[PDB]
Amino acid sequence: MEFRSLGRSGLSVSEIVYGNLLDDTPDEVVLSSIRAALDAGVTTFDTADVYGMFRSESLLGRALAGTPREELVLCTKVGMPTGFGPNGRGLSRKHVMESVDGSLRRLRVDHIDVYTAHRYDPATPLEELMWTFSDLVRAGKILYVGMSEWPVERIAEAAGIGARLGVPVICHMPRYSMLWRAPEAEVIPACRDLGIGQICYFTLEQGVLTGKYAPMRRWLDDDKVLGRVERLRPLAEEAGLTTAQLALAWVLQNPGVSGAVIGSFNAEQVLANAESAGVRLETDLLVRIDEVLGDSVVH
Amino acid sequence: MEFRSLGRSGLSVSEIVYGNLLDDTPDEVVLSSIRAALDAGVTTFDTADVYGMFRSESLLGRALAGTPREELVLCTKVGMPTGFGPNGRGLSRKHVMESVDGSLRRLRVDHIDVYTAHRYDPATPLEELMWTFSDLVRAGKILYVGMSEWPVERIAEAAGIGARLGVPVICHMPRYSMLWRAPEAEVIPACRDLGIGQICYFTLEQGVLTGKYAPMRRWLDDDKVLGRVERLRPLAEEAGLTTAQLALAWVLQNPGVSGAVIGSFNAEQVLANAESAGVRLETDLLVRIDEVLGDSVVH
Amino acid sequence: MEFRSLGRSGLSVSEIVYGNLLDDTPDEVVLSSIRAALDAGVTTFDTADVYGMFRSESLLGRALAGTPREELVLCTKVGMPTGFGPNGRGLSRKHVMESVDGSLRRLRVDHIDVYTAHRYDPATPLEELMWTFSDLVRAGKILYVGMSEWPVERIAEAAGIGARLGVPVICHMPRYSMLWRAPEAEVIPACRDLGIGQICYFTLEQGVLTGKYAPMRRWLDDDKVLGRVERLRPLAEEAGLTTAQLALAWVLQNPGVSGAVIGSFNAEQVLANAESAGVRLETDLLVRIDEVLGDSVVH
Amino acid sequence: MEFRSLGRSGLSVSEIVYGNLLDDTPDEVVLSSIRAALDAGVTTFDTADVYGMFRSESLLGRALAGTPREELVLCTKVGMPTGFGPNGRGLSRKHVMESVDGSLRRLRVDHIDVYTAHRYDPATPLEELMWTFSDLVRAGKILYVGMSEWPVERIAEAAGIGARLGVPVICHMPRYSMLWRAPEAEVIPACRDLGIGQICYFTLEQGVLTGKYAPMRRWLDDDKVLGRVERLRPLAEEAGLTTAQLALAWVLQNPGVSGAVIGSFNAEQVLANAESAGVRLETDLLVRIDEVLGDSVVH
Ligand SMILES: NC(=O)c1ccc[n+]([C@@H]2O[C@H](COP(=O)([O-])OP(=O)(O)OC[C@H]3O[C@@H](n4cnc5c(N)ncnc54)[C@H](OP(=O)(O)O)[C@@H]3O)[C@@H](O)[C@H]2O)c1
Ligand SMILES: NC(=O)c1ccc[n+]([C@@H]2O[C@H](COP(=O)([O-])OP(=O)(O)OC[C@H]3O[C@@H](n4cnc5c(N)ncnc54)[C@H](OP(=O)(O)O)[C@@H]3O)[C@@H](O)[C@H]2O)c1
Ligand SMILES: NC(=O)c1ccc[n+]([C@@H]2O[C@H](COP(=O)([O-])OP(=O)(O)OC[C@H]3O[C@@H](n4cnc5c(N)ncnc54)[C@H](OP(=O)(O)O)[C@@H]3O)[C@@H](O)[C@H]2O)c1
Ligand SMILES: NC(=O)c1ccc[n+]([C@@H]2O[C@H](COP(=O)([O-])OP(=O)(O)OC[C@H]3O[C@@H](n4cnc5c(N)ncnc54)[C@H](OP(=O)(O)O)[C@@H]3O)[C@@H](O)[C@H]2O)c1
Repeated sequence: MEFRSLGRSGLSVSEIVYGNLLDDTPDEVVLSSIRAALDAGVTTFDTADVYGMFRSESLLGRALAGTPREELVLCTKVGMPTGFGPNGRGLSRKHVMESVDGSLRRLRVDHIDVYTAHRYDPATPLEELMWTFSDLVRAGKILYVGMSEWPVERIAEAAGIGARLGVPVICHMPRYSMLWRAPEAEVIPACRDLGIGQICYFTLEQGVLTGKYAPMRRWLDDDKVLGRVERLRPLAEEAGLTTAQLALAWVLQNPGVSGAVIGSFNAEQVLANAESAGVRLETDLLVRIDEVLGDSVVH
Repeated sequence: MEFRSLGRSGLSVSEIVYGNLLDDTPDEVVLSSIRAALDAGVTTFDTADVYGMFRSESLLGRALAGTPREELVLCTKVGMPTGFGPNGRGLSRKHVMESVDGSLRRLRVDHIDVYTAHRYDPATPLEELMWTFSDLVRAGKILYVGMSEWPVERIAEAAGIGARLGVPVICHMPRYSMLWRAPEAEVIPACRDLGIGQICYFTLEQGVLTGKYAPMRRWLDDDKVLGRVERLRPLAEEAGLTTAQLALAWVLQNPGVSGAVIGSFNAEQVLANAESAGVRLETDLLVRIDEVLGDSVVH
Repeated sequence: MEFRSLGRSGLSVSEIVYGNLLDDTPDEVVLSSIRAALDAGVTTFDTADVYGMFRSESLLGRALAGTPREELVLCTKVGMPTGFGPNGRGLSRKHVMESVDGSLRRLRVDHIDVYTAHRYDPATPLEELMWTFSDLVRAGKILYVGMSEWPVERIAEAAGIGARLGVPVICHMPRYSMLWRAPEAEVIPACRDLGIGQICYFTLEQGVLTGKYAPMRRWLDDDKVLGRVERLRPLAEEAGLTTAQLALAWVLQNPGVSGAVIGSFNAEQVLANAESAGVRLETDLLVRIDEVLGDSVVH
Repeated sequence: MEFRSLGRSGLSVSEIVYGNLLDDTPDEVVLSSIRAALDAGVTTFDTADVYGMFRSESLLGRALAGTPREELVLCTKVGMPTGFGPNGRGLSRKHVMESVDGSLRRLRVDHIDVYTAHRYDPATPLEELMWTFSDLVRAGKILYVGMSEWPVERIAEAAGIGARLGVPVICHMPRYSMLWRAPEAEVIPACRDLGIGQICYFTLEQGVLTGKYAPMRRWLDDDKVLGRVERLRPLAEEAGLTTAQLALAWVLQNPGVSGAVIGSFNAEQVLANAESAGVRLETDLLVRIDEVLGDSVVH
């Protein structure tokens, strides 16, 4: 496995991150997939309180039990509805304080490495949120703070308050892929200046960028993109890669990216996808990828 | 139930708040009244250490036992005499530190949502008080701070120190009703600028604004006000409301108000009064209320 | 009993403070003397780690066991040698951190009300000391900080750092009596500006100001002072006081004084001396005291 | 034993410090050597998490068990690899937070006196490191911070952040001896201005400065230096010292030095070497040492 700094911090994450979003997958298949990720040298695990409604955190806690704590980077989330009523969601001191001990118990740990504000909450002043994170860092319950689906101006505001209060703000989680490049415009450049690295989701666009679908619904209902993806296969085999490994390597060519999240409940896919870590793609190949995909790419 | 932001904060309170001030009401009637409040969708409960001398907090703790913590906003107080001698009252570091664990034990909770300085204490420097609140917020024993019966200049001073020390100052508890409008002059406008919402008491003026008394002693000894209140009954029925529901809706028309406190040991009154939540009153009706009440209104 | 503010703080102390410095006094006589102080309405108790080498703190803890915590102001000290070697004394983070839990255990309490730096330590930077006090205030182990036998410039420096770090600096303990008035020149005026009240020791000058000695060694070896003290007896009886009660009232006439410490292992003396609390002395009597004592007074 | 201030702090260290770096030395010989150090009046013990991989800390904890805590200054380290993967080393919040409880358990103590950043970590922002130390000082797990093998500009940066955050930065651990004087140029002068004292290692240059080797490999492969060391023997006996005692006294003549570390698993050497504490060397002898050693001295 290869490792990157998560923003300007002493924290190293694996370049491939395992995410266990949940649903009718048996527990036993979730557990053996996490085990496959460990066997592939994945250190860094992404989850959320809301995922399978607490089931995702509980299964990760069980699967990683026994792994020395220093070998794991545990990332989880707060912000999505996990209780009833208007205080059972969002980023208030109340919801965050009433969320963190549940996540620690289910993950079976003393501290969360990265704790991500899951969606910006316009009702919570960022002074309220960041002082709550300060209290949790002082208490040793979280080490580092992240954000997902935040306006760039709010990321900047949070990073500034964090620096003043000694709360490390080091992580942003965008949607990012060969097809979805919205974050290249403003998010990644801003994050890089602020000392924040990306941990990227939908990197395989839910299987569309594995080349598996011949002529999610957004691209599946388009035979043009599916045909253009099939034409990356020669480019991939040229580099001794699967289309999946090429799509994952492509994300990791961005120097603003710390890690690429993979989902999969197939042991063989996890091991194969993990081998994307460390792969340099030639300038020539990156120009030929943009040509093949053309106007199917979202900016 | 309808919900408002408590000042500029991520905290939502129910627009109707249940207060259990105590006395010879049997425990069983207190408990069934709190239960009626829960059944009406009341999330937000007001009490104090001093109320029935600890009995109010103990009965609320018992009645709310089993309710998921995230569904409740628990408000309690410190400042009134609860022990013997000059350190058994007021807002000193000593009295606050020696008060908070008693309130947590009696309420059966890890944290108080809103902890209200009950009456301004001229002997305690506000730097002493606010650093004590900072220590309790750091420790996770209180989330948010409120005040009751404070001069406006002291509210402003506390809000400023709070912002610097990361202590949310979000709540003020005035006397406010169709008849008592003293807080409209300075308190509510100042509080709104400072990001503080009102949780209002004596909203029914101890039953005078239910229309129940035909021709507390302040208005009961005046047949003029009692006659003028009886004349709100047609205005109320016009709107499909009881006089009680009209009085409660009237308070909630103020955008500086987060919640209106109801007291009642009658299940039917609690359920009926709770239905005031969310009711818009027409401009026409608000002009006709001021006409009927005329000079009985205190400004 | 009468009570004063301890400096600019919400803390009230009894005007008469019981000190239990120790030695061959049986435990049973120490315990019954503390009990006599409680019976006289004394709330405020002074001791030190070093006193009878931990025995003073242990006996006070035993005697006050069962008294509601809010009714007591416990004052103890750190700085004098209590262990072997150069880290077994002074005001270093190390010695203070290794001292406080011993004092809490022996006093049988969760927090010390007033914790006094016993003698200024030139080897400890005041930033080191005050940040250690900050950590103990945050932790809820001490409420308020005091000082004894400090240069005035160091009191000022400590008060400034305290205000910045949210550490209340409210108490100074000088030697002060009708005969010893050194603190009137600089200490009391400076302390009053800084919001610090005096808790005064040797107020009876070890029995010299009881009028008991007819014609400590400093004044005992002078028949002039002993004769002048005997001549305060008519002035005292004029005011319906013992010479002891007059000496204690005299200290309490200073508005910079919060409390006067009494030592005594005699129940009758404790009860009699406690009645000094609240006594106003006429301007006429204060001029006649200075005349009788004349040049025996130390300035 | 003689004692010095560790930088500008209230902490006193013994002028001779015992270091137990580990290997096939039986436990019983390590334990009896630490015991010999205690018998010689050594209070101050240096170790590291990494030393004999946790064995050094465990053996020190066992040997010092029963010694009153106030009589000991325990120094340990973090930064060297103690776990697998890139988060099992360095100075990140993660590695420091996951290291400190292990060191406390193995040393059998509530707090480490001096906790030394073992080698500067270019991947960890010093704001991240110093806020982690702040959290540990607030929590009472460490008292004072030190550094080893740091660039002088980073020492200065850390000392500045420490002063702002109330983290005492008082200790630097250089290689320093009669032969190795690199730290005289910049490190010691800078440290003295910043209020940091030296605790020095390789003071006997691994036995080369005992005079024991007649005509480590750096000097052992040079018969010139070994011959020049043998010629310090008359100078040493002139002063009633062994060559070992002269080498240790020489380091302690520097006023920027708080302590000199000795390693030895020989009880007789420990007791003899400890007697170097407090020895003044004449100006004449210090000029004759520089003459004998000449150009073998590294600046
Ligand atoms: N922060 C946020 O807002 C946020 C939101 C959503 C998700 N996330 C995180 O990001 C992750 C995204 O996971 P995702 O699965 O939705 O998106 P994805 O990683 O883009 O899609 C992975 C899917 O593609 C298919 N696939 C992968 N490798 C393959 C191979 N070698 N051969 C054939 N098929 C392959 C698999 O489905 P088949 O069963 O079809 O093979 C697999 O489940 C989540 O686990 C979660 O942790 C974060
Ligand atoms: N912060 C402060 O300084 C402060 C001070 C005081 C109180 N408070 C809080 O505010 C609350 C005020 O309670 P309160 O009862 O004194 O004042 P209130 O709410 O103005 O009066 C309520 C009373 O009016 C009567 N009533 C209500 N609805 C009725 C209906 N539909 N039909 C007939 N009668 C009805 C009931 O008494 P009957 O038995 O006559 O029906 C009831 O007890 C307290 O519980 C406390 O939590 C705060
Ligand atoms: N911060 C500091 O540096 C410091 C230093 C020293 C002490 N202190 C504190 O201050 C206190 C001073 O106590 P102290 O006893 O040394 O000084 P003191 O209070 O000036 O002397 C009291 C003594 O005078 C005698 N006495 C008192 N009332 C009497 C009466 N009505 N009739 C006859 N005799 C009477 C008693 O001794 P007989 O047995 O002769 O009657 C009694 O022990 C200590 O307990 C300690 O807590 C503080
Ligand atoms: N901060 C850092 O980076 C760092 C790095 C390394 C070490 N350190 C610390 O500093 C210490 C250095 O220890 P060290 O032993 O490597 O270096 P040292 O103290 O320069 O060497 C001591 C050695 O010299 C010999 N010796 C000492 N006194 C003697 C005498 N009177 N007669 C004969 N031989 C004598 C002994 O070995 P024989 O068996 O040959 O007699 C002894 O083991 C360590 O224990 C560690 O705690 C710190």
